[PDB]
Order: sequence, then C-alpha cells, then structure tokens
Amino acid sequence: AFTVDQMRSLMDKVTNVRNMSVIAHVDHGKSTLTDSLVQRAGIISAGITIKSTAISLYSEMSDEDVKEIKQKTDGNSFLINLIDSPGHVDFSSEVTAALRVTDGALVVVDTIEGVCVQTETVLRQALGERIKPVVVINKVDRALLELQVSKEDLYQTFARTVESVNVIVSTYADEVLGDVQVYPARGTVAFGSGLHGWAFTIRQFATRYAKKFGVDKAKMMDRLWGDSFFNPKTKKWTNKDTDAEGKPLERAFNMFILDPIFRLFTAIMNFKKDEIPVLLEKLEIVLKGDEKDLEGKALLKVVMRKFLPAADALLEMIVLHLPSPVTAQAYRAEQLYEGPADDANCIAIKNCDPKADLMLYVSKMVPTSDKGRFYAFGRVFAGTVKSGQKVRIQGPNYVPGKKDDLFIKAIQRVVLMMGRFVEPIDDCPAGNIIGLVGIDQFLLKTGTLTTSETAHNMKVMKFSVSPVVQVAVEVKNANDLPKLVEGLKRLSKSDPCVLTYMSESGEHIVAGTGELHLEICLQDLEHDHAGVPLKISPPVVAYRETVESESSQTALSKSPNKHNRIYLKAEPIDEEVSLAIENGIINPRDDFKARARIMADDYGWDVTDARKIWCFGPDGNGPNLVIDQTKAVQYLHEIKDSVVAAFQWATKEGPIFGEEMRSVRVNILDVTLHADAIHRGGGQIIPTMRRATYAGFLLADPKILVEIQCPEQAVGGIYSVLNKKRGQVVSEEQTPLFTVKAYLPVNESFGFTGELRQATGGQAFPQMVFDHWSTLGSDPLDPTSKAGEIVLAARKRHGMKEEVPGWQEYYDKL
Ligand SMILES: CO[C@H]1[C@@H](O)[C@H](O)[C@H](OC[C@@]23C[C@@H]4[C@H](C)CC[C@H]4[C@@]4(C=O)C[C@@H]2CC(C(C)C)[C@@]34C(=O)O)O[C@@H]1C
Ligand SMILES: Nc1nc2c(ncn2[C@@H]2O[C@H](COP(=O)(O)OP(=O)(O)O)[C@@H](O)[C@H]2O)c(=O)[nH]1
Repeated sequence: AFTVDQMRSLMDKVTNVRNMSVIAHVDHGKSTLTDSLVQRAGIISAGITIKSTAISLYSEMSDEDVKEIKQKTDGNSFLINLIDSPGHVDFSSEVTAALRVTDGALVVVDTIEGVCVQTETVLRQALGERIKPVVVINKVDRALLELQVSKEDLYQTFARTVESVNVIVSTYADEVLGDVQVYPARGTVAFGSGLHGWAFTIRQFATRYAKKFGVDKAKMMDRLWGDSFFNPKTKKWTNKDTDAEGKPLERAFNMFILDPIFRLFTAIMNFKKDEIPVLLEKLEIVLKGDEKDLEGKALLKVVMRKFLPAADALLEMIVLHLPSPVTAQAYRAEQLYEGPADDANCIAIKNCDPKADLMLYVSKMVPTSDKGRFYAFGRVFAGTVKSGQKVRIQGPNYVPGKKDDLFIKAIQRVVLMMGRFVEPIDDCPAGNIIGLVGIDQFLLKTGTLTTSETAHNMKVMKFSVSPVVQVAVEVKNANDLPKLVEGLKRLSKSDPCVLTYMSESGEHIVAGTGELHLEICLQDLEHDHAGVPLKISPPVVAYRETVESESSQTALSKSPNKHNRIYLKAEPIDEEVSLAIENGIINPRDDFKARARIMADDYGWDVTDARKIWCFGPDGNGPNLVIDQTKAVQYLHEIKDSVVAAFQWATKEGPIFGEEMRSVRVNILDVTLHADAIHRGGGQIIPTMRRATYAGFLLADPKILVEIQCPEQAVGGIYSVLNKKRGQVVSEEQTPLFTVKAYLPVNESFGFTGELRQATGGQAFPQMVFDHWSTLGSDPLDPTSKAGEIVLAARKRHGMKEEVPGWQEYYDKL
C-alpha cells in the first residue's frame, strides 16, 4: 500500500521499472499465477471503477542480487506493471496493441501439454514487438501427484518444453537483439505450481550450501545445475555421469535440490510422523503453535512456504532478466517513428528526452463509467504531457503536409491509469505510461499526439485470416436500428479481423475469419456492442442478368392506355465493351461524338448506333445500353426521358429474379404514340418501355478468386477439392510456399475451409473475394439446371412465385 507520492517517486526511477505481461494458452494457469503475484507484491493506494487493465507490483532485491542485474539500476526497489492482454489469439491487432506497451513477457507453459499453438501465437507476436521472454513451466504438481512421473522423465519433459520454446524464439527474434533464447542455468526458466506459495532459484540453494560445502556460491550454483555430479564415494565433483567402475551417478541438481523437496512431499503426504520432525529439523524448518498439529497437504503447504517462500521465483526473473525505457527507446526509436531517422523527434525518442516536443503514442481507448466517455491510454515517448496542454492529435491517416486527421485541442486532464481507477496528475515525462481524458471524439483506437508541426506519426507478430464467413444482421425491433449501427462500429474497432459493410440489397453484413470467429462476434455484437435483439440470416452471392444472343423476334408491348407501343430487340454487349464501360474507357458523360468514334473504330460498333446511345444503365452508368434505331417517330424527343427512366428501372431489376442486368444492349426499332401528349405521359410510356425491355430480354436467350497458400506436396488436395465444387484453377505461382488462385462459386463455399484442410492435411490457407463475371450456360428458367437452381433458391428466399414469368407475359400481340 503506497501513497500517490510514493508511487510518483517510484515512477521517477524508470531504470527500476518493468513493463510486462503474462502469455499463456487457456487453462495453463495465467490467472492463478497473477493472483499469486498480486497477493505477494500487489500495490494498493494508501467511486469510479474501471475494467482492470493493468496491475502494479512492488519488489525489493538484496544488494547482492541487484549487482547481478545486467542493466542500469538505481537502488533496490522495483515497480512492475503487469499489463493485461486479451484472450483472443488469432494474431489479432488488439493483442499486438497490448504487447506494444510492454517490454518483457512471462510465458506460461504447461508441464504436460507443453507449448501449444495459442502459446506460440502470442509469443510470436510478442517477439515481433521485440519483447524479451522468460518462461515458467506450470502445473508441475500434476506430474508428481497424478502421473507419478520419475525424476529423469520430468527432467526430459522440462528440457523438451524449453527446446520447443527456443525454436520459436530463434525463428522470430530479431538478430539485432542477440540471443534472446531461454536457459534454465541462466535463471530465465522457473518451474512450479501456480495453484499450490513456494519457488526457488539455484542461487538461493547455492547460498544455502556454499557456507556448508566450504565453497563460494559462484562455484556452487554452477555445480547445482546441468552435468555436475558429486560422487559421495570419492567426495569429488565431476562432469561425468558415471564413476571409474562405470556405475550411474546422480546429477547434483537432483541430489541436493530435488531430493530434499521430494523427501518432504513423500514424508508429509504419507503421514510418516516419525520421519517428518527429523527432516524438518535437518532443513532447519520450524513449526510454531497450531502448525505443529497440521498433517497432509495443509502441513505441506505450510512447510514449503517456510522452506522456500512462487511469487519469489517469478519476481526474480522479472527484475533480473526482463528489460526496463531509456535503454529500450535507444534501439526502438526508428521502428516506432515513421519520420526521418535523423529527425528532431526521432532523436528525442532515442534519448527519451522529456524536454523535447511531445511524442505521445495512443495505444487504445479504454471504457470508463463516465457516461459513454473513453479515455486514451498510451505512452509518452518524448517531451512531457500536461493537463490543459495544447497538443496536435494526429489520426492513422495524418501527414505533416495535409490537414487530414489533424485535430488541435487542449488535453483536459492527465490521469494515472491504476487498475480500474484513475488519478489526475499535472504532468508526465517521457518514458511513462499514462491516460488522457478529453481525446475521445478525435481519436478512436491508435493515434499520435505531438507538440511539433513537423512531427511525423508512429507503428505491429505463426488459421484463416480472410473474412470468408458472412451473415446479414438486423434488429428485431425497428426502433433499435441506431444501436445496431453503433454496435457494428464498436465491434469493428475492437476486432481487427472482423468486417461489416452494407450490401447491394441494403443489409448490414458482418463477416468473420471462420464460423467460430463470426459466432463470437455476433454474440458480442448482440449482447454488448449493440445490446439489442438481433436477427441473423443468410453471405448471399450477387448475380447478373444478361442475354446470349439477339431477340429471336421483335418484342412488342403496349402502354396501360393501349394507345402506345414500343418495338424492340435485345442483344449481347461484348465483354470487352462492358469492361471498357465499367473501367473508364467508354463513359456516360463523354462527348457522344468522340465516344462513338472509339466504339466504332476500336470496338466494331456501327458509328451511327454509337452516336445514338440514349443512356447507360443502371444508375445512368452501368454496362447496358439503349440505342435509338427509329426512323420517323414524330414525338420521339418527348418520350426520351420516359424511355431512359424505364431502362434505369429495367436494368436495375432484371426479369429473371430481380438481379441487375449486365452486357445487355437494347435497340428501339419503332414507336407508335398517341397524337395527344396526355396520353403518352411517363405513367404510360415508362411501363411500356420496361415491359418491352423485359420481353426483348427474355426473347434473347436469357442467362445469369480464391487465393490459397500452401506447400507443394499439399497442392494436390486443392485441385481435388475444387473439382468437387465446380471450381476452376486460374494460376499456380511461387523460395516460400505456393499460391494457387482459382474461381469458386459462392454457393459452393460453405464448409470449403473445412474440406480444404482435410484434403491438404491442414496445410492450405484460403482467402476469398467476390470476383464476377462469368456466364453460366445453363437455362435460368429450368428449375433443375445449375443456373436454374440458383434462380429458384433466390425466388423462394424472396417470396416470389417459383415459375419465372416467360417472355409471352410481357408481349402484347398486335
Ligand atoms: C475486402 O473484403 C472483400 C472480400 O471479402 C470480397 O471481395 C467481398 O465480396 C463481396 C461480394 C462483392 C461483389 C460485387 C460488389 C458485385 C457482386 C458482389 C457479391 C454478390 O454476390 C459477390 C461477392 C460476395 C458477396 C456477398 C455474398 C457478401 C458480394 C456482395 O457484396 O454482395 O467483399 C469484401 C469487401
Ligand atoms: N493442477 C494444477 N492446476 C492448476 C494450476 N494453476 C491453475 N490450475 C487450474 O487450471 C484451471 C485454469 O486456471 P487459470 O488460472 O484460470 O488459467 P488461465 O485461464 O489460463 O488464466 C483452473 O481449474 C485452475 O484451478 C497448477 O499449478 N496446477
């Protein structure tokens, strides 16, 4: 329990600060270990609550210990910030953000399960942030109590776990950091049981046996680990595991450190009441009062706490091995800073200079109980931030030259982020973590605060990574729409791999990396983010409605009045031309003359037809056209707007099942109008044109990028699956892996990710994006053909009649 003054004093000696977190796979004991740390060294102040985000620990080392610290030290007191990290381990950006504010990590590994993918994933991300690791092989009690494992087996298990870990480290750690691997002999590996208050270092035992073996501890701790044997028969220390006769010698670690512990466990747990007093006496352990009566685990717990007070082992590795900002910002400056390496701000970062201009990185926005207000959490890399200070808020898109994302505003208050609470403070110099109030509106997620107009902005760690699984989300109660729209924003910000957007059909879409990911997202969206009943339903694939040939016969339709008639034919527009329209070569607003010269000279069009295009559709710019081929219609000019409008309507909603048209050309052959405009009005001609277009369309023989990375030998599975799903290979490129690109119908992609791992031995990684467009040759009007099935499914899904109205339905015989 410290006062604000004591805390602030502790925060001045950043050489004696440790910013770190605990990395662990679910159930490996991350929680019980931190409870242990908190109960042993947690710090507390001598009605606003927050979600626990970080905890402060306090530790004192002996004068000799502090001498062993291979880094700048000021005194024997240490302040340890145990920073909370998310539990989602999908290489998410929320995790990367949390690690970014730490410098070291306590990696928890299970005695039995060893290093699992989740563990490798966070560690890999950590190494990517140049974080130094230290390991704790947890749940050791399981191997002794449940599995009855033997000493050499337990040893071997420990050694294999340590090797698995140093494989990940040696693979992803920056060579510039040197050897960041972990070594039990160097004290960077702890062993124990977070559930059961005892731990040790070889050093403590060396101290204990040095003045007893008549040898200095430097010599003793080297002998208490690895291949050092003490032959009781010769009374000598050797490095050979056998004697002259070749008989097996027990390792010094086993003989002097493990055996005493093993004997204590065995004697106490088996109630050997005549063997316990002696053993305790020999180890100089003293039971006082009610303790003398304890037995079994109760006695054990109490005896081990006295003999070797877990937290102690962990704190020792944290203080002695994890890195302290002055030291680190010297080699981290350039990465952290986008600007010039010779820049005034970069230098201020390298020197962790508190008198320079401000360089404060906003790690994330944290939820507060202050009615919808989020406080900015971050770290001062340069300068010092002050309450009421005028600063420059630069979002993710800011550039020193443009005024994008820029926001000048005063910082309302600078607060210490202590667990769920805050503590207003006047200022905070470079090298410290801190919270800012009043930045809510201008920044959401990461950012960069500066006090220099020149200041440039600041920068992120081996499952699917593409949002291939998507559903439509909608409120059950219309009035809730606002909360949903807001919830999606909140959801997107908290999840890097989550995607939300509005569909062509007006539905909010939420897409996730995999079925499970999407499920968490929807649960969180509904329960928290939006907090309102949501309705989930089918991603729907969009299709286009086109024609394969010219109308088999002139289309004829009359107006409601029955006085007006339009005669037309529909024909295919060449792909190259549709593409040209879609991509900017042939444009709706270009000068009709020059455009017609291009369409005629370069695309084979008849220049008169081209000069006479009346409009593009849908939306006035789509790849469908109306060309005027009439000769002597008197009031043509007066119906043009109605005809154009009807086309925008027809091409927007095709007659097959309501999808947009594409590559459809319509030629107006003739129009017969009533002499009086009353009759001829849009309300008469718009329906006529739309009815005729649908008819010409139906009479024209109507018709309606998956990137995979993987090893060579696995590629064969890819072709195997694709062939089972109307797939089609596109490209096979490459000394990393391979990358196969192919087209995969959307209605053949449900469960694809599963069948692919199954066919590639879990070695292939898919990625999918909507691509097109390809014309299906089957009949859209035949409920049993490939195209027809798709059309029948969409029609039922929309509550339309199953049978597709045929052309005769829009044809008005003369
Ligand atoms: C960056 O992420 C990308 C990729 O996931 C992919 O390109 C995806 O495709 C979405 C679709 C896009 C197509 C174009 C807009 C026209 C046709 C559209 C589609 C309709 O069937 C095909 C894909 C899949 C879709 C339906 C089923 C949702 C599309 C849609 O948005 O409706 O879009 C997101 C934003
Ligand atoms: N046997 C054993 N179980 C442990 C140990 N530490 C934690 N556990 C158990 O493992 C489960 C998960 O522990 P927890 O601390 O919540 O792990 P986390 O979710 O990874 O942080 C709980 O049932 C614990 O009681 C340990 O050292 N030994």
